[PDB]
Amino acid sequence: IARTFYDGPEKNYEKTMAILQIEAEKAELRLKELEVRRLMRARGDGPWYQYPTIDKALIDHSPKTTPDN
Amino acid sequence: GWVRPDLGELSKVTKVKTDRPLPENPYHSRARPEPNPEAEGDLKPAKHGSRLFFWTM
Ligand SMILES: CCCCCCCCCCCCCCCCC[C@@H](O)O[C@H](CO[C@H](O)CCCCCCCCCCCCCCC)COP(=O)(O)OCC[N+](C)(C)C
Repeated sequence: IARTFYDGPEKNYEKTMAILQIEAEKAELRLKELEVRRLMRARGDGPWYQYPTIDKALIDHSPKTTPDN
Repeated sequence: GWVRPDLGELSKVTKVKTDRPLPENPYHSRARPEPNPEAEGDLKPAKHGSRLFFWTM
Protein backbone atom coordinates (compact mmCIF):
# COMPACT_ATOMS: atom_id res chain seq x y z
CA ILE A 1 0.00 0.00 0.00
CA ALA A 2 2.80 2.42 0.91
CA ARG A 3 4.70 1.63 -2.30
CA THR A 4 1.63 1.93 -4.54
CA PHE A 5 -0.44 4.81 -3.18
CA TYR A 6 1.84 7.08 -1.13
CA ASP A 7 5.19 8.87 -0.98
CA GLY A 8 7.82 9.20 1.73
CA PRO A 9 7.64 11.72 4.56
CA GLU A 10 10.31 13.94 2.97
CA LYS A 11 7.98 15.14 0.21
CA ASN A 12 5.27 16.33 2.59
CA TYR A 13 7.86 17.77 5.00
CA GLU A 14 9.59 19.91 2.38
CA LYS A 15 6.36 20.88 0.63
CA THR A 16 5.18 22.13 4.02
CA MET A 17 8.39 24.14 4.34
CA ALA A 18 7.87 25.76 0.93
CA ILE A 19 4.21 26.52 1.68
CA LEU A 20 5.11 28.05 5.05
CA GLN A 21 7.80 30.24 3.49
CA ILE A 22 5.38 31.55 0.85
CA GLU A 23 2.69 32.26 3.45
CA ALA A 24 5.04 34.04 5.86
CA GLU A 25 6.44 36.21 3.06
CA LYS A 26 2.91 37.13 2.00
CA ALA A 27 2.03 38.08 5.59
CA GLU A 28 5.04 40.37 5.97
CA LEU A 29 4.34 41.89 2.55
CA ARG A 30 0.75 42.65 3.57
CA LEU A 31 1.83 44.34 6.80
CA LYS A 32 4.49 46.39 5.00
CA GLU A 33 1.98 47.36 2.31
CA LEU A 34 -0.47 48.66 4.91
CA GLU A 35 2.28 50.69 6.61
CA VAL A 36 3.43 52.15 3.27
CA ARG A 37 -0.14 53.12 2.39
CA ARG A 38 -0.56 54.86 5.75
CA LEU A 39 2.69 56.81 5.40
CA MET A 40 2.00 57.84 1.80
CA ARG A 41 -1.54 58.98 2.60
CA ALA A 42 -0.30 60.96 5.62
CA ARG A 43 2.65 62.72 3.96
CA GLY A 44 1.88 62.69 0.23
CA ASP A 45 5.53 62.26 -0.79
CA GLY A 46 5.03 58.97 -2.64
CA PRO A 47 3.62 57.98 -6.02
CA TRP A 48 0.27 57.14 -4.40
CA TYR A 49 -2.43 59.59 -3.30
CA GLN A 50 -1.09 62.20 -5.72
CA TYR A 51 -4.05 64.57 -6.05
CA PRO A 52 -4.12 66.98 -8.99
CA THR A 53 -3.13 70.63 -8.80
CA ILE A 54 -3.26 73.34 -11.45
CA ASP A 55 -0.95 72.85 -14.42
CA LYS A 56 1.55 75.73 -14.58
CA ALA A 57 1.60 75.70 -18.40
CA LEU A 58 -1.79 77.45 -18.36
CA ILE A 59 -0.23 80.65 -17.01
CA ASP A 60 0.20 83.46 -19.55
CA HIS A 61 3.62 85.10 -19.13
CA SER A 62 3.09 88.08 -21.43
CA PRO A 63 2.74 91.83 -20.79
CA LYS A 64 -0.71 92.56 -19.40
CA THR A 65 -1.68 96.15 -20.39
CA THR A 66 -0.54 97.10 -16.87
CA PRO A 67 3.04 96.91 -15.55
CA ASP A 68 2.04 95.39 -12.18
CA ASN A 69 0.74 92.15 -13.75
CA GLY B 1 12.17 119.73 -39.09
CA TRP B 2 9.48 117.70 -37.32
CA VAL B 3 7.82 114.98 -39.42
CA ARG B 4 4.44 113.72 -38.25
CA PRO B 5 4.59 109.93 -37.77
CA ASP B 6 2.67 107.91 -40.34
CA LEU B 7 -0.26 105.66 -39.54
CA GLY B 8 1.01 102.49 -37.88
CA GLU B 9 4.33 103.85 -36.58
CA LEU B 10 3.56 104.86 -32.98
CA SER B 11 2.12 101.38 -32.30
CA LYS B 12 5.31 99.51 -33.22
CA VAL B 13 7.07 97.37 -30.64
CA THR B 14 10.56 98.87 -30.39
CA LYS B 15 13.88 98.09 -28.72
CA VAL B 16 15.45 99.96 -25.81
CA LYS B 17 19.12 99.98 -24.84
CA THR B 18 19.56 100.46 -21.10
CA ASP B 19 22.30 100.24 -18.48
CA ARG B 20 19.72 99.14 -15.89
CA PRO B 21 20.40 95.52 -14.88
CA LEU B 22 17.66 93.01 -15.62
CA PRO B 23 15.86 92.23 -12.33
CA GLU B 24 16.46 88.70 -11.06
CA ASN B 25 13.36 87.93 -8.96
CA PRO B 26 10.80 90.65 -9.77
CA TYR B 27 7.97 88.59 -8.26
CA HIS B 28 9.90 88.15 -4.98
CA SER B 29 9.26 84.43 -5.28
CA ARG B 30 10.18 82.02 -2.52
CA ALA B 31 12.22 78.90 -3.23
CA ARG B 32 10.04 76.38 -5.02
CA PRO B 33 9.42 73.18 -3.02
CA GLU B 34 11.31 70.10 -4.11
CA PRO B 35 9.31 67.63 -6.24
CA ASN B 36 8.63 64.00 -5.41
CA PRO B 37 11.81 62.20 -6.40
CA GLU B 38 10.98 59.97 -9.41
CA ALA B 39 9.93 56.53 -10.59
CA GLU B 40 12.91 54.44 -11.64
CA GLY B 41 13.93 50.84 -12.21
CA ASP B 42 12.61 47.82 -14.08
CA LEU B 43 9.13 46.37 -13.59
CA LYS B 44 9.09 42.95 -11.89
CA PRO B 45 6.03 40.70 -11.48
CA ALA B 46 4.21 41.06 -8.17
CA LYS B 47 5.67 38.87 -5.44
CA HIS B 48 3.35 35.88 -4.93
CA GLY B 49 0.77 37.52 -7.16
CA SER B 50 -2.02 39.77 -5.91
CA ARG B 51 -1.71 38.34 -2.37
CA LEU B 52 -5.46 38.68 -1.92
CA PHE B 53 -6.93 36.46 0.78
CA PHE B 54 -6.69 32.97 -0.72
CA TRP B 55 -5.79 33.68 -4.35
CA THR B 56 -2.38 32.25 -5.23
CA MET B 57 -2.09 34.43 -8.35
C1 LIG C 1 -4.24 -10.21 -1.05
C2 LIG C 1 -5.70 -9.75 -0.77
C3 LIG C 1 -5.77 -8.53 0.20
C4 LIG C 1 -5.29 -7.19 -0.46
C5 LIG C 1 -6.17 -5.97 -0.03
C6 LIG C 1 -5.56 -4.58 -0.45
C7 LIG C 1 -6.41 -3.36 0.07
C8 LIG C 1 -6.59 -2.23 -1.01
C9 LIG C 1 -7.94 -2.36 -1.81
C10 LIG C 1 -8.88 -1.12 -1.61
C11 LIG C 1 -8.70 0.00 -2.70
C12 LIG C 1 -8.11 1.33 -2.10
C13 LIG C 1 -9.01 2.58 -2.38
C14 LIG C 1 -8.42 3.52 -3.48
C15 LIG C 1 -7.96 4.91 -2.91
C16 LIG C 1 -6.56 5.37 -3.47
C17 LIG C 1 -6.63 6.75 -4.22
C18 LIG C 1 -5.23 7.38 -4.46
O1 LIG C 1 -4.56 7.47 -3.26
O2 LIG C 1 -4.49 6.57 -5.35
C19 LIG C 1 -3.84 7.28 -6.37
C20 LIG C 1 -3.34 6.28 -7.43
O3 LIG C 1 -4.46 5.87 -8.22
C21 LIG C 1 -4.81 4.51 -8.10
O4 LIG C 1 -4.85 3.94 -9.37
C22 LIG C 1 -6.20 4.39 -7.45
C23 LIG C 1 -7.20 3.56 -8.32
C24 LIG C 1 -8.33 2.92 -7.46
C25 LIG C 1 -9.73 2.94 -8.17
C26 LIG C 1 -10.78 2.05 -7.43
C27 LIG C 1 -11.84 1.39 -8.40
C28 LIG C 1 -12.29 -0.04 -7.92
C29 LIG C 1 -13.78 -0.36 -8.31
C30 LIG C 1 -14.00 -1.87 -8.75
C31 LIG C 1 -14.65 -2.00 -10.18
C32 LIG C 1 -14.51 -3.47 -10.76
C33 LIG C 1 -15.31 -3.69 -12.09
C34 LIG C 1 -16.76 -3.09 -12.04
C35 LIG C 1 -17.78 -3.98 -12.83
C36 LIG C 1 -19.14 -3.27 -13.07
C37 LIG C 1 -2.65 8.05 -5.79
O5 LIG C 1 -2.27 9.07 -6.72
P1 LIG C 1 -0.65 9.20 -7.11
O6 LIG C 1 -0.18 10.63 -6.94
O7 LIG C 1 -0.44 8.77 -8.55
O8 LIG C 1 0.25 8.20 -6.11
C38 LIG C 1 1.38 8.75 -5.43
C39 LIG C 1 2.31 7.57 -5.00
N1 LIG C 1 3.25 7.17 -6.11
C40 LIG C 1 4.06 8.36 -6.42
C41 LIG C 1 4.10 6.07 -5.57
C42 LIG C 1 2.70 6.68 -7.39
